[PDB]
Amino acid sequence: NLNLAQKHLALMLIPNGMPIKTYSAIKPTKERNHPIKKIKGVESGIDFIAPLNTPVYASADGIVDFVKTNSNVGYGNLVRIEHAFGFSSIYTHLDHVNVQPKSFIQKGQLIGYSGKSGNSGGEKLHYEVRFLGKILDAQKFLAWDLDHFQSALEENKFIEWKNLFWVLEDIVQLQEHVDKDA
Amino acid sequence: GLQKSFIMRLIPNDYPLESYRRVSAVLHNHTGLDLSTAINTPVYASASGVVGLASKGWNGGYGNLIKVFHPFGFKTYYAHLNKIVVKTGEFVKKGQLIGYSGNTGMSTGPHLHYEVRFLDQPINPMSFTKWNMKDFEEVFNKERSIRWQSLITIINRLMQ
Ligand SMILES: [Zn+2]
Repeated sequence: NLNLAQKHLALMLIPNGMPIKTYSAIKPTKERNHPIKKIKGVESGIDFIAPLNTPVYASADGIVDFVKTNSNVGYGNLVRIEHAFGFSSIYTHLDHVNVQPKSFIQKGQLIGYSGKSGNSGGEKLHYEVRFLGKILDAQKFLAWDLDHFQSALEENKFIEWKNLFWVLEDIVQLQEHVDKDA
Repeated sequence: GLQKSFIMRLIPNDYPLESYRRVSAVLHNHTGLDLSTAINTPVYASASGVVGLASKGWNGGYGNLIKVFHPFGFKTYYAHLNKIVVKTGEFVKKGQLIGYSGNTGMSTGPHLHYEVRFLDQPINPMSFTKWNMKDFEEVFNKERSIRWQSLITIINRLMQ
């Protein structure tokens, strides 16, 4: 069992929650023609079926490392955010992008608006969560929050969660007013 | 205040070998920092993060190479190592033992090669190595190309 400070810090730095608030369905991208590979069955995050120009928000603190605008092929307009501890999030098929490459990002900050750009198959946000470039189960991160803290800990094939929370414990330790007098 | 110590867990600072701290309490590359030291000197992470790459190989003349990925676009490289005691994907603390110095790869004599990068771009390591609790303004003073305004404000809101 973890303390509240560890939990809170984790939920600031690692993608969690809903990056789009209005959607009518959530569907693995595996079930449609993949935006680049153009076939079904590719393990590739999720799609939110959602109206055009719904705001999209950053799912954790970070920095923007890549943006496409004025694109109408493949992923279409996109934002990629690099987070702490090797995680990244990608947001695709956007109608408008609000952020620039190399800008710092806060959790919940507006990064764009959903659209149908690229090989979208209609209006939707495409969303991925990666760890050192490897594709994860995004739904485990969507469902993750302070009251339901187990959800992302289930994605543990590549990720050593105990090790992560030990590192986080070394950070949250510092809120106690101490130490290190020889 | 609480601000200071918190920031120094996440953004690389100080010397990654102990005897260069004890002294500081060392020649530049093009680019990075070479610190001459006997084989098997312990190498410590200058901030917390994830091991982005522990590569046992030639790595273009770097020899054995650790890349640590820190929050907010920062990375540290630790090269010419004799041995590496972390795996790719492992999470490490500020100050944690990650490797032992060596003379592997393209090296004229035993030393640690240390780099600090911001978004895969090299920046002066001496600005971060001489950054410490006493000399706290130093990295903000000497490294103006980083938008410290945006970054510090964001790091503060973590604390809450
Ligand atoms: Zn060198």
